[PDB]
Amino acid sequence: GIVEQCCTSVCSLYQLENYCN
Amino acid sequence: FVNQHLCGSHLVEALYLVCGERGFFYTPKA
Ligand SMILES: [Ar]
Repeated sequence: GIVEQCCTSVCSLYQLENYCN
Repeated sequence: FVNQHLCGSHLVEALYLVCGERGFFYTPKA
């Protein structure tokens, strides 16, 4: 989930926006 | 600011700024 994608690897706007409502 | 490793409240605050009025979900184990 978001921690794997943005904390343990480099985040991106695309991935953040996957978690917007 | 989004293109880095973001952990804990750092990640939460990025979500808050990017998602704006859409709001968001933070599930650090899922
Ligand atoms: Ar925040």
